[PDB]
Amino acid sequence: PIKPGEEVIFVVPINKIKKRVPRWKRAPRAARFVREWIARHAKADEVIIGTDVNEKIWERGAEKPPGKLRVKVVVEESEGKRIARVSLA
Amino acid sequence: KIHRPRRGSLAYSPRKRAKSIVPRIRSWPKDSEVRMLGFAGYKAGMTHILMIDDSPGLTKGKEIFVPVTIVEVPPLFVYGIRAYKQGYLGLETATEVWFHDLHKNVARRIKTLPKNYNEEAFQAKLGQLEDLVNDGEIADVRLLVHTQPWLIGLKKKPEVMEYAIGGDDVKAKFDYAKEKIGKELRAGEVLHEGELLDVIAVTKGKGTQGPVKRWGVKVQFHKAQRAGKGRHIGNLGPWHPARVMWTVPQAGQMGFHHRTEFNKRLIAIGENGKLVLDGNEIEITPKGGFPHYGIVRSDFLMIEGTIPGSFKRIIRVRPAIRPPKKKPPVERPQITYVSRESKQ
Amino acid sequence: ARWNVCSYCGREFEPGTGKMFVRNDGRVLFFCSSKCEKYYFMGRNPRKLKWTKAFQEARLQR
RNA sequence: GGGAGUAGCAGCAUAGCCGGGUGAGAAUCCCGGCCGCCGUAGGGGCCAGGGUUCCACGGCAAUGUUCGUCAGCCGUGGGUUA
RNA sequence: AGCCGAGGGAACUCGGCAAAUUGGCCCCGUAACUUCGGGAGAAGGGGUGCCUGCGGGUGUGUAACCCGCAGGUCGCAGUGAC
RNA sequence: CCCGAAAACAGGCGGCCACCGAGGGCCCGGGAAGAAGACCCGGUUGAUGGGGCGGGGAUGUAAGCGGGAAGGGAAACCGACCCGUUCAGUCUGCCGCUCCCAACAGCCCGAGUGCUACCGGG
Ligand SMILES: [Zn+2]
Repeated sequence: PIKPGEEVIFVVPINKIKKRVPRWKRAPRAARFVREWIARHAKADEVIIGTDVNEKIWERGAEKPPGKLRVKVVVEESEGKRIARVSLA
Repeated sequence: KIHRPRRGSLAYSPRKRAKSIVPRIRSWPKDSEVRMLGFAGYKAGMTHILMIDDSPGLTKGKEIFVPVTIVEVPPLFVYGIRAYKQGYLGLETATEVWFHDLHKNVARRIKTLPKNYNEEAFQAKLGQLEDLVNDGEIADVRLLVHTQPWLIGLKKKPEVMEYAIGGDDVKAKFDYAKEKIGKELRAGEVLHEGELLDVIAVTKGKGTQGPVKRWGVKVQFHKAQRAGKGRHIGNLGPWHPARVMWTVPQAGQMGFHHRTEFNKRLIAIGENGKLVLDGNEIEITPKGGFPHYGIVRSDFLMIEGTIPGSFKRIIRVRPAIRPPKKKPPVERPQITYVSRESKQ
Repeated sequence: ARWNVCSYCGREFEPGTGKMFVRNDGRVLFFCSSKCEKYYFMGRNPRKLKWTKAFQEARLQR
């Protein structure tokens, strides 16, 4: 895993889920893909996605999200479950 | 009445998914030379050569374009010997002897292997079988073999097969097998360049397809294309018999079938990914790598033409069962150019 | 097995590939690809394209 | 009763996402931001016709082609000045 | 419900059904026949972008609208989409 | 050549367990397979997906900076566009190398009994 307090950099591939969905649904699906991906790879029970990340996902409309995101992740412990917070790099 | 032939063949029915992805061999050819009658490998790619024509016909003596498929063939491991006697209706297995020292990874395929089974017990069982063969009770001897796909980093699970042996004398066959058990086999020790081969594999999968593609039926008139029946057939049959006939073309599984393809020429056997010309050694792997595959590193066959199957798939090879009288001669043909350029 | 040269881009292409276009007056042209054929017939000028050899020769002409 | 936990809940305007809140319970209710649709009409004004559907507070058994803490639904009180 | 399609170009079909082609503006030029009004946008052919400069009409006007010329330059394509 | 042990004489052989438990399935990372099911490969005794570094490819020479440009202007300057930097820049539903991140944790199904007629030796 990765230890809390640390600032980690992740590249998320959205190319993958492109062409699974129709063009007009690509950005809303990219959001869910980001959440699932970071949960898997940070071993978190919750993910909180920053508004800046959402805005970068939706910059060019619903049809054209970026192919590769670079994101910063910080994990915190509270009450057991791990919580990951995502920002832009 | 207008006459015409029917749409598709009835000789490959039912058109179903293959039972196994490893192909079985139903018939064997008659070869006097006491050798193992086939080999197995993995498909890698296609390219082309230019060469001086050796086959009969006009264009003999001329330079010609020839397409080629490459099959990667690492060495097989001979792990067993099996004996067959004559039953009431047909052949029946009598006895098998397995070798005692097997590779770890063979348990991924054969989950329950013997435990103690020492060299001494092995020699005792081979003696039992030798005496059985000398008695006169035995009609055929065959080899049991497995692939080694860990030498090329493709897999760890092997494929297990049974091959036949050429000739007539059961005792001579058994002596061959006793020599070969517990040792590696290489394709050069079995095949001859310039031979004609038959090739056996499971075809590329396409899933459920309709009758335009599956049977080659005509697309209907543009009025029907606007009525909703463009890619349908017209009718399922006459009033009497008051049932649908099995011969009427319908939709279903297309591809992933067992097929045998006759009379493909072996043109060259290579070594450690290299081929020898008059003077120099050249890598057959093209710039950038074979697509949906990588780099050929062990040993390979050139087979001219096309063969069934996807790229990373198991292919079985045997000598030709149905060849013509006017054959090409069994020597490697004179090659002038081999394509090494990128294939993507 | 000899290597022909492309009439549009000036590079060599391998045996068993490409095309020969024959004019009725007899002039023969060789093309490595559909790209080059199509550009030559629609009228793009290769002396301004830096992926051709005519560019190098015209730079010498500057 | 079987048909059947099936057809239909597509086609003429394909629209949601992130963060926060309420609440027993939130794809479907509220705030902010991003992204979108109409834009000589899907905006503004107003006859006939309808008759309280208008407003505030409180609710969710039924109605709403899904859910619902929402409502032209349910209850309690109000509201039309020449 | 829509987009493209090599080589052929109606061989399809009761029937070119459906689809394709043409398309705005300026200049040139325009058949038979005719109730002399038309036919007629007949047909058919050329041109059209950006930048730099010159000129004209009305007007008091380096206000505003409209009409011509020459040169340079990029692209497969300048009524470049509609 | 294709299908083919439900071929009711419902088969033969080698091996494992049994008379807790061999073995199987779900779950996980994937695709050469795929309407649901099924098939195939891998799971730290590991290169399965991703990242990074390289290779092979597609298009066609980025932004910035500098220098020119038909002409105009008292002049500082304007100017579509051209040349250099620059086979560049952008991209990759292909290959290779490398454990940097994730293939963690588990949850279900599972054969045990004899009667008499025996069969070949106890
Ligand atoms: Zn060329």
